[PDB]
Amino acid sequence: KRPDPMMIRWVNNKMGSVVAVPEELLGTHAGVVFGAGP
Amino acid sequence: TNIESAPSLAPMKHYCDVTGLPAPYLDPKTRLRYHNKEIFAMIRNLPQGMGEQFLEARGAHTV
Amino acid sequence: ELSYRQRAMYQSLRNQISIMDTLMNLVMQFRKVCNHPDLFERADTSSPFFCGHFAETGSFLREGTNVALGYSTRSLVEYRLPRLIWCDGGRLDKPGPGNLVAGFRSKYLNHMMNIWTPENIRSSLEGIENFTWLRFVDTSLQEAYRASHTDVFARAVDLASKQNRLGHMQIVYDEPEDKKWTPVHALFQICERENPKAVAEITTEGVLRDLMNIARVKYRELGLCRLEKAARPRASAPPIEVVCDSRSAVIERENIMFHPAMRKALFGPTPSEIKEASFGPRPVTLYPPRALLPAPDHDKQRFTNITVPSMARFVTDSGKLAKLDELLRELKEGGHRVLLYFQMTRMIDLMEEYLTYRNYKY
Amino acid sequence: GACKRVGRSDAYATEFDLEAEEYVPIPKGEVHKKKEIVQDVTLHDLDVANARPQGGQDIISMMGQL
Repeated sequence: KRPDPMMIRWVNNKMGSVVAVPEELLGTHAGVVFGAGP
Repeated sequence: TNIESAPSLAPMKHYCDVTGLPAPYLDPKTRLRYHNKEIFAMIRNLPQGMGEQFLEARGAHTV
Repeated sequence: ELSYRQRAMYQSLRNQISIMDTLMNLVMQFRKVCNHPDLFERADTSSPFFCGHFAETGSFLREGTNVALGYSTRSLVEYRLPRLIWCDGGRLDKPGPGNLVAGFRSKYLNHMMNIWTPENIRSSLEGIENFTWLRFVDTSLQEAYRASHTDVFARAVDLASKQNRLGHMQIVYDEPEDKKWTPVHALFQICERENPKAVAEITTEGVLRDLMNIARVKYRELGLCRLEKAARPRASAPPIEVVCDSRSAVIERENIMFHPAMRKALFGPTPSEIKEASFGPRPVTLYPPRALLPAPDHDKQRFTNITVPSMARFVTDSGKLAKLDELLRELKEGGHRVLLYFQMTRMIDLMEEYLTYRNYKY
Repeated sequence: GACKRVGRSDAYATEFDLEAEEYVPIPKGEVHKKKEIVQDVTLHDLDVANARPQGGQDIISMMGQL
């Protein structure tokens, strides 16, 4: 299985919250906020 | 070099195979271009091989 | 007792008796409607009468598996104009040979002798001259010139690309030392810089927020977004068209009646644009930032007058079935799930649909 | 800055045997023409033109009502 190239995932539970970013989006403008721009 | 011309890219005017007048129509059956219902009637009543004889003047005969 | 639907059918059958005072077939179809009106003429997805031309399919067998659905819908009211009027300068605004006025008048009245062009505004921008206020209304000479020339739809799309920043300043520039700071180039934008709405969005208990939402909350609480439509238009039509035997007329029909930029605004970005906007190295703006078509007020009817039959009607449309449903919902305590007998075979099939709606086992 | 499509030139009329197209003869005159036109407007035409977007600028006007 592989995640959708265009969708960023937020998930929250008892341990708190994480965001996970497709490696297809790192190196785009969308990666910059995660510290992984062009 | 005796190699010295090429086909046109302009689209081609349509003329009546019988009478050379402008032809709106192309007969599906005999592949002749014809001016009007009078010449379509005549074209469909040609003797054997005369349809090819009209295509030969256009250089379009079946061979 | 018969349902109102059964009653209407049964009445139309006894209208046939006016000829006859086929009776065997009549009494057999009286028996059908008394079983269920769907045995007589089954209820189906329905719509208003359509008062328009369309191209209908002539053969189902020759259509094949792959087919192109063109948009054939056309008005039967069919207004025929000569191209002299509709195309060749009988329209005053459209320039061409034989309309020498229109091209001149377009340039001079919209650009040269037009007070809103930036070269004209800039001469009046000062003192007590007529554009003196422009310095403080938060708009450029370019934007003033745009708003004077684009129509209210085009301006409304441009207004989608804007931010309520003067409302955010109300959140931020708040202390007495902020002196209600406002950009001097936005000085006259008074009511935007101060109104209760922006603050009410931000408070932790939304008292003033709720008070401003009452009307739409009440509307949805009443379920009027979900209640079945009690009426619809009985006939529906497409717009009237000009019929003019010119290619330009056909082009113009597409430009106006199926206007691309309006449609693109309503329905928003295409899938390729969303990809290009998302994978690029830098952000990029989209012609509309979003689909600007409103949400429909009715959650199920949306933007169409098509109606779909329902199992609720199905039960109640037969008086027997309605009565049977009431007693089955207590005989379930006894069982007897298939202790039912029918004089008609198709009635058994309808009962399978009812039972599966009830999820009752056979 | 006005321009108009008059048609397709009928030298192309036999590109196909049917196309939904308006074939017109090539212009027989000079390709460029210079004409003196005396144009009249009124101050009211200027008012109207400055008060509201006019003609093909105001397409949404087709809805009528407001």
